[PDB]
Formats: sequence, C-alpha cells, structure tokens
Amino acid sequence: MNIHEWQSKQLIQKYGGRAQSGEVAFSPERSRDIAKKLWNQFPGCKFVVKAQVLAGGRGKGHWEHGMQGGVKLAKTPEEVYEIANEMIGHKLITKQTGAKGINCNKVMVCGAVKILKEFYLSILLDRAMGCPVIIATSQGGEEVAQKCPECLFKVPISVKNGPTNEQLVKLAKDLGLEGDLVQDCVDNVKALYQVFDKCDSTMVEINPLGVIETPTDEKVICCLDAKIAFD
Amino acid sequence: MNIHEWQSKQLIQKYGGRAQSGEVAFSPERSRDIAKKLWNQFPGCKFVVKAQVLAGGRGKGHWEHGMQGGVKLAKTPEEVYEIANEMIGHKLITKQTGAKGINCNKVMVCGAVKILKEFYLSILLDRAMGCPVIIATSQGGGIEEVAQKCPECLFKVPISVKNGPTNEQLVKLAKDLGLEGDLVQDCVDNVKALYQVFDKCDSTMVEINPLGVIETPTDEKVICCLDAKIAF
Ligand SMILES: Nc1ncnc2c1ncn2[C@@H]1O[C@H](COP(=O)(O)OP(=O)(O)O)[C@@H](O)[C@H]1O
Ligand SMILES: Nc1ncnc2c1ncn2[C@@H]1O[C@H](COP(=O)(O)OP(=O)(O)O)[C@@H](O)[C@H]1O
Ligand SMILES: [Cl-]
Ligand SMILES: [Mg+2]
Ligand SMILES: [Mg+2]
Ligand SMILES: [Mg+2]
Repeated sequence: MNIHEWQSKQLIQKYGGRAQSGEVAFSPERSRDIAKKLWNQFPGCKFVVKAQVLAGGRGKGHWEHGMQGGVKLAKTPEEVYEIANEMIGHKLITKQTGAKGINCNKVMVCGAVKILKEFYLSILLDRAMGCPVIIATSQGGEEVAQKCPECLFKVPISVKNGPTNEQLVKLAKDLGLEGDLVQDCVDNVKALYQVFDKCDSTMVEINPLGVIETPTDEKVICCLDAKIAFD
Repeated sequence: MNIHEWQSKQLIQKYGGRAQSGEVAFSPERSRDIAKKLWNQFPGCKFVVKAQVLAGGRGKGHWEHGMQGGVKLAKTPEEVYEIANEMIGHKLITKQTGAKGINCNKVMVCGAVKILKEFYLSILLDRAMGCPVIIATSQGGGIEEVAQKCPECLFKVPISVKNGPTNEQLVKLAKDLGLEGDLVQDCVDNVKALYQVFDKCDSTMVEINPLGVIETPTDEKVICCLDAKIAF
C-alpha cells in the first residue's frame, strides 16, 4: 500500500524535510483558484499540474481521451483549469498501469521552479544485508545500476541507532554537493529516515530529489516527488 | 481618503493588472501560518513583511519600541512571526507621521522577489488641462525632487477621457522608460488596467511607487506593482 505524492510530501515536511507539497484540488475550478491566489505572492509564475494517482510514470503517460502526460506545465490559472479538467474524472495510462489505466479524481497544483540537479534517493529494508539502506545516485536513467554500478551509492544504516552525520556528509559529497547544500542535504536525509523509521514504512522513494532555486535564486534541496509504502 | 496597500493592489488585479497583493494577516500567528504554507509552493523562499498603515515612508521608519523599518525582509516563518509581533498592535514612525507615529493592526506577508528596475507612475486629475495625465519616470530619486532636478526625466502623457490611453501613447512611454521585448506590451497592458482603476473607481490619484520589473521564480521578467496608493 502507498500514499499519494502530496500526502507523502506533507509527511516529509512534518519531519523537517523540504518538499513541494503544493495544494491538492478535486476540481478544475479549485485548481484555477489555487493558481490564481498564488499569483498574489509570485506574480507571473508558471504552474505544474500533477495527477495524484497511485502509479508511476505519470509524466510519460497519456489520458484515455488523448491528452499526453500526467505532469503538465501551465502558464496561467486558466491553463491550469484546462489541464486539470482533462485529468480529474478521467483515466490515466502509464507504464506501471498497462492498458487498464487508473482513475483520477484529484490533482496537485504547484508553482514551477528552476531545477538545477535531479537525484534519486530511496530508503528500504534490505533483506540481503539485514538492515535499512539509503540508495542514491546523480544519474537520470535499476537501469543505472546495471550500466553504471559506480553511480549507485548504498549506505547501510545502524538498525539500532540510525544514520550518522559522517555517513550523510559523505553521501552528500558523493552526489556532488558542496557549500551550504551539504548540510542542507544532510538535514533532509535525516528527516526522510525519520519518516521511514517512525512511520514503519516499507519504502521512502524520492524520485527526483532535486537542487532547486528559490524565487531569489538561492539553491536548496527539495523533494519534487515522493512515494511512501506501508503494510 | 486613501486605502491600504493590499486593498489597492487587489483592485488593480481585478482590472487585469499584475500586483503583489501578498496576503493580509491580522495577527502574528496568522502571519507565520501564511509564510509556512507558502513554503509548500516555493520551498526555501524568503518573505517580506509590510506594515499596513495609512502613511508613507515605511521602509525608513522605525517603531516606538526600537525595531527599524515598516517593510522588513524575513528568512523563515518564525522570523515573520517575530517581525509581525512588533508591528501588529504597535506604533510606526516615519517622515510623514512625525513623532506621534501611526498605529498598525495588520501586515501584508509577501514572498521576496528579485527586483531589476523600479519605476514611478501616477495617474492624476489635471485641472489646468481638464483631463487625466500619466506621469512616470525611471529615476530612483521624492517624485517632486526628480521633477525639479531633472524635469526631462519625467514623462507627461495627457489622456483622452473618451478613448483612454492609446496604444501609441503607451508603447512610447514604455520605451521612454527603457523597456524592450515582451516588457513593452506587458507594460502597456498594465498601464491600461491602472487607468481603468482610475477611471471606473473615480479616483483622484493612482500612484505606483515603485512600478517594478521583477523576475518570476523561473526568471521570466514581468511588470509588477510593488506598491500602490489610491486616493478619493
Ligand atoms: N514544481 C516543478 N516545477 C518544474 N518541474 C517539476 C516540478 N515538479 C516536478 N517537475 C519535473 O517533472 C518531472 C515529472 O514529475 P514526477 O513527480 O517525477 O512524476 P513521475 O515520476 O510520475 O513522472 C520531474 O522529474 C521533474 O523533472
Ligand atoms: N516582494 C518584495 N520583495 C523584495 N523587495 C520588495 C518587495 N516589495 C517591496 N520591496 C521593496 O521594498 C521597498 C519598500 O516598500 P514599499 O511598498 O515601497 O513601501 P513604502 O514606499 O511606503 O516605504 C520597495 O521600494 C521595494 O524596493
Ligand atoms: Cl525546511
Ligand atoms: Mg517521479
Ligand atoms: Mg512605495
Ligand atoms: Mg532569478
């Protein structure tokens, strides 16, 4: 069992992580009002409408009625309305869903941000090693694991005491981070592990964990997607 | 009579203008909640807390208890709380207020944006001409100050009360201020809206100080009202 993206990000934020949970909408009218109100804070910003379905590959999926993509960029609130109007109440078809598709009754409206880097990061219970493990890589490709095992970084975690600052500071630099982003990444991975541990999750997968710019061009770590499984 | 900044900006937005109306808060704890929720949309963004008082010179004013400035930048929601806690329910002192100061019971919480240029633009009822006029300049200097030290810097545009501003009048004023590319048409559309506010609301003055060119979170350049004053 999994929980939706926006709920997963809210749980991450609750434990100190930085994640763009946006705001959930159950109608295109509401999605429009969300984008419209956001223009009070950052006028002229663009928007991203993300179908909230329990399935992966939304960006490269397509809707039964023709529209392409479960993650679509929008320039205005009215564009947000049109896009949301094609998602809410319709069936999306991705790789993970096959031809049966998956129904959608809600989307996530968020602001478009400038993305500098995209990382992968997951936390799971590794039976072979008998402990939790943090997997991460800087590649954009399981594909990257077979064509480049050097690209994957696996960090075994003390089943009792959890991660250490040394483990995380190294994982941050192993991914190419320096300056203030090192501690920022450390703090975020700490929060993600607390989610995994304290919520008895079977997997916490951030695909992508990104380096983004703030409206004033400050570089920060932020979860741009999130999947958390249970039971 | 004038109306507060955020009310003026909401009116501009209603008529098609772009203005950072932010969101008003009537308590410090609400100001924090607004900033915190904004981190759901643009995580890591900074914030600006702007005292909502019927007086000018907030940026260089000071509060009866020590804090400096009616428009202060904040890095986190908790900083927004601390700042708002000193503004809401306290007295601000600026040039226009003297030593008696003015009371503040609400603030505007906005996201911090990158400002590239700041213009002045006003629309006032000219009695010698018997029609409205648009005054604007790109200089950073008081407005009457720049007028006396450089009257060539100021651009005056009489407006036909029957046809409103013309596309020709506005395209020139935009380029006279140094705008090119998409900002020209953008500025035209915004000044049109500003006149509709002035005309349809029977205003005595619509003053945008500053009318700015800002970056969006994705670095697109757009015209935006960063302040607003509307009299009656
Ligand atoms: N707020 C955003 N602004 C801009 N691009 C975004 C934003 N959020 C996500 N993206 C981009 O959209 C892509 C697809 O979104 P994602 O949440 O990964 O869905 P999925 O993995 O199902 O395709 C991401 O890999 C990222 O590059
Ligand atoms: N969202 C913002 N982000 C960054 N700077 C801002 C923002 N809004 C306003 N400012 C800056 O703060 C200054 C003071 O604010 P303003 O609204 O002009 O108040 P006042 O002119 O009454 O002192 C503006 O001239 C502008 O340079
Ligand atoms: Cl945070
Ligand atoms: Mg993803
Ligand atoms: Mg001003
Ligand atoms: Mg920028």
